[PDB]
Amino acid sequence: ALQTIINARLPGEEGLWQIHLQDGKISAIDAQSGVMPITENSLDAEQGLVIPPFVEPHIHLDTTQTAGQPNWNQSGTLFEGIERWAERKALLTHDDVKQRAWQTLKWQIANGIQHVRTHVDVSDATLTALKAMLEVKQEVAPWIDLQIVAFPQEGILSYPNGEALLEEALRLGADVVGAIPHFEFTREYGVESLHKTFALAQKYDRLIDVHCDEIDDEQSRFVETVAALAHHEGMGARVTASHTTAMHSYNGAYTSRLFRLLKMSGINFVANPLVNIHLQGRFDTYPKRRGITRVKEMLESGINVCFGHDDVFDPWYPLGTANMLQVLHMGLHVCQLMGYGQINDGLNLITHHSARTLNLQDYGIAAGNSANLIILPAENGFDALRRQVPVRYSVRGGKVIASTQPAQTTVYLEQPEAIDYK
Amino acid sequence: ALQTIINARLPGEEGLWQIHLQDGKISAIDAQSGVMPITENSLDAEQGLVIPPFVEPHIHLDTTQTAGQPNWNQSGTLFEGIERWAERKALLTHDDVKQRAWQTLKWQIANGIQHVRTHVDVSDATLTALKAMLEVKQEVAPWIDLQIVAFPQEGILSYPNGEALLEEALRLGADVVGAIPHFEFTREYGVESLHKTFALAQKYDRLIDVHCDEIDDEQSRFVETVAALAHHEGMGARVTASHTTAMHSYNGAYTSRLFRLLKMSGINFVANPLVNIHLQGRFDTYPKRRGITRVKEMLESGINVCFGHDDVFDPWYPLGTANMLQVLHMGLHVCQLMGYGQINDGLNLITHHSARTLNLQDYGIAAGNSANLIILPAENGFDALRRQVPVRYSVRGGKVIASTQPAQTTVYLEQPEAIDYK
Ligand SMILES: C[C@H](O)COCC(COC[C@@H](C)O)(COC[C@@H](C)O)COC[C@@H](C)O
Ligand SMILES: C[C@H](O)COCC(COC[C@@H](C)O)(COC[C@@H](C)O)COC[C@@H](C)O
Ligand SMILES: N[P@]1(=O)C=CNC(=O)N1
Ligand SMILES: N[P@]1(=O)C=CNC(=O)N1
Ligand SMILES: [Zn+2]
Ligand SMILES: [Zn+2]
Ligand SMILES: [Zn+2]
Ligand SMILES: [Zn+2]
Repeated sequence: ALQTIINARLPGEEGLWQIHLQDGKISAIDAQSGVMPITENSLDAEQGLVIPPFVEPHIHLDTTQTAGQPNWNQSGTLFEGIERWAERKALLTHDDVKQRAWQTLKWQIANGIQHVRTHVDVSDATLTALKAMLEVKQEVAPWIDLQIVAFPQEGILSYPNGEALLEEALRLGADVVGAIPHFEFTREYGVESLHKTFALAQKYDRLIDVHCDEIDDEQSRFVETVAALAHHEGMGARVTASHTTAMHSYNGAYTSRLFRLLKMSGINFVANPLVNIHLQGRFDTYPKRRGITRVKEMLESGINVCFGHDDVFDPWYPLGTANMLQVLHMGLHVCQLMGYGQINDGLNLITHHSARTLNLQDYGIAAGNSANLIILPAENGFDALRRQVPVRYSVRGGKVIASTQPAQTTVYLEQPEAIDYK
Repeated sequence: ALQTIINARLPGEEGLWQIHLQDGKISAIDAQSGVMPITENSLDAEQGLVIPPFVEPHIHLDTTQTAGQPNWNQSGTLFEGIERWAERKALLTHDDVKQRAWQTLKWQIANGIQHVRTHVDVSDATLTALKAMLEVKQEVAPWIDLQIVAFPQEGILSYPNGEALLEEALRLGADVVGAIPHFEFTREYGVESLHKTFALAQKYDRLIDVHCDEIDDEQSRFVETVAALAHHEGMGARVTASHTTAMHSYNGAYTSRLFRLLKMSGINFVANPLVNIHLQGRFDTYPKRRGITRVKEMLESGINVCFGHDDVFDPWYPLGTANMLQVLHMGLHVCQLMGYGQINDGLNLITHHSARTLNLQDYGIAAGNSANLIILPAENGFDALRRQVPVRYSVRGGKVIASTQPAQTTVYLEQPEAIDYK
């Protein structure tokens, strides 16, 4: 029964802090006069940084851990990835999906992630993975709040009974409506698919998260429809456009015009740096574009943007340990957000901005909130990112649900010396 | 009571000419045998060039003289200009609009302009500026024939009650229906907005003048809809596409295909060189595009194109004295219309071509026409343009309404010498 977290640093605050817990909530946050001694019912943050939990705003738990089954994505493209997945989707079972999803979820718990939005492919007359994931959501609830997106991987209009399958997924309980307009057979299907998506979200009162313009095509502008529909319906906060990698290739004048709408609409954006750097630029020879959306410009304009991992060992990404600091590291480099302050503030892109994207209400280190928080063995955001630190403790509802004993490195010179990389 | 203009040159004609006036009209035009002596009731053109009055086919009298109020357009872009104007539009009053409009109108009278088309922003639930401008039109009528365009600056579909406000502006008496399809939230709104514009123009029997593709976006092709709708309705002469700066960036094959429609449709084009050179190319680094529409090619194809000033000391242009020869000078340079004949014929782009754009019937130096004409202290169009001459006399209905006594320059060398720059 934890009553207190002691010796904690807080981003943008001086000195150490004590965090009081009561009935699974944060009751008070008080400055310390100095380093406090450990007491019973206290958790020692050891002068580490305390932040709300990491968020994964974009992952595919139904595809996770399937890379190479039955074939590998040779070209490393989005489009071959979808073909490889279709082969694997034909082999899906209820137990297979739950086993793989739980494998990745456990890594996420270990990595201080307590909020996860997973897309699940509902281009499947059996809805096997969707129904299994609805179960996983209930099973993992003590540790992770899981959102499920009904994601029509093969299109709403371009796949047999796609719209009916999408609606059935919502009826069954999916939290978010997805779409994939750039993968529809025609631009017209793409636009119409978004109208159907927004109509479904309003009918069932659900969130929207579109795989939007994930393609190096300067003519792929489905994002303007997503934002306009959100604005018309006054539902900006409930709407996310994921990827928008085509925006990397837009001319500047169109982008400037578009940004007015993006700001007015209030929609959210997700960039997925690990996967984007791998899948984008694949049709260039040299020079090769980076292919990540306009993260720097969005931040400058006060548009909410955040980072997801997207894929863990699957047809679209052969790596991953589901680590958000690793995602952030890649994102800061590729987006050239490399000023000291930008790097230090980077934690926001995998915490607060992502919580906003998921429309979370109970999130942040503040009195009255659930005691959901993590402790990093680092002095600040810059230090955590630079040293790629693990999560020392993850606390949920005032209980410890994960812990890492950090590695210990020693060099043997004229005498043994501990190395902290500081 | 002027009965005659004597000692006049006419474009493309030899020697001097006498212009007879009767009841505010031109009664006859007769060749002179030589220089005639001044007589009572005669106006001496002093061997200057006589042409019909200058026309301003595109200006914003509601925004004129507001640059820097309350803030400056820092980026020098169309899009920031609109944001700055929105701030100023919130401060508009009836007297403010009339005072500023009249300030610029007086400069125009002084500059030999007797026909003016002003756009007025009707994205305003109060229609303050539109109603004030309807009054100004009546007040200035003895000196300038003013056309008012109901211009939905913030979009027809993308602004609250935009369509109803646009229709109310026409009901109140606006001469021309405007639109701004490239500023609408989506391409679909852009296209639909033009359908609504043409429907309104047919319902009220009005002209159309669209701010069309004023953006460095090669995908901005609203001009083809404007031309197709005009062609379908058989109303080409009544339709104008302003700016079309995106055409500067089109590929050549599409442009060739498009030009067939532009010619068949018979619509008019306005280019605005002073403003276009300033606002366009702002999203390029280097090299930087010029950004003016395809004026040279239009002229080669017999498509009617003309030049406007667009803005005078406002959020989109920090300069101006409302001078059409200055506009022409910029246009000839940027469009590279720099052959001797092209420069000499340049006056057409600010007289006859513009009169056609405004659909004027009573215009030109010909017997039976109103005695509306101006006198330039120049030998021909080339001379007028090269020396940037003022207007010596402006005559309207056979009465002098403006006059300039030209500057006199002297250099003091071994003796005083007059300098005429010839
Ligand atoms: C390591 C990992 O991949 C497997 O863990 C087993 C697990 C068992 O689910 C129990 C459920 C809540 O009723 C989840 O992890 C353990 C619990 C305590 O969190 C999921 O196994 C999936 C099979 C049964 O298809
Ligand atoms: C210099 C300029 O900016 C102001 O001129 C005053 C002017 C007075 O209007 C009289 C009207 C026809 O009833 C127009 O110019 C004079 C006339 C003779 O042409 C316009 O003033 C606007 C105010 C009253 O909000
Ligand atoms: N890269 P990603 O987000 C993963 C799976 N399917 C997609 O279409 N895109
Ligand atoms: N440059 P301009 O013609 C002037 C005002 N408003 C516009 O949208 N364009
Ligand atoms: Zn089951
Ligand atoms: Zn995805
Ligand atoms: Zn009034
Ligand atoms: Zn204009």
